[PDB]
Amino acid sequence: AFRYTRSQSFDIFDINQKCFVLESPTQLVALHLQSQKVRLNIALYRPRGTGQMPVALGIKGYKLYMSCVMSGTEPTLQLEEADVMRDIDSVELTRFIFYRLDSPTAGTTRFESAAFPGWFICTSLQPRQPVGITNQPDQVNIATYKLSG
Repeated sequence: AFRYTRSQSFDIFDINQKCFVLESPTQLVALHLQSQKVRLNIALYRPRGTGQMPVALGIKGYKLYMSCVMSGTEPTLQLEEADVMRDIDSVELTRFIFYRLDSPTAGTTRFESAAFPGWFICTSLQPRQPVGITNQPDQVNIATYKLSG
């Protein structure tokens, strides 16, 4: 279903200027720096014939990737010490795949889970909380980011 084409590093902030920081291998938080700002190593993929650009999201320098998985009976965002996958050819591996959705005019971006369509990478309105996923993006959370390579 997806083949690795390349990786590229990006700076990232959410729409309220919170950036990501890695507090442990299991906790990524969004806060105002004003400590270690995280860059994403975004692996981009090509499909073949819910979004426009399939990517994996690496926490640069830490060899960790974002994945969406069921935990209990609820979708959950998590970080996995997972290898760079050349071929995403199983439902299982699609957990790592997000659609990067860019707004042409505004240059903002959202990330929708491929494994959990309708689910979006989000931050709390409050700082110092973990990043998460939601099926109500930008509704009492922020699911909107600004990226720069």
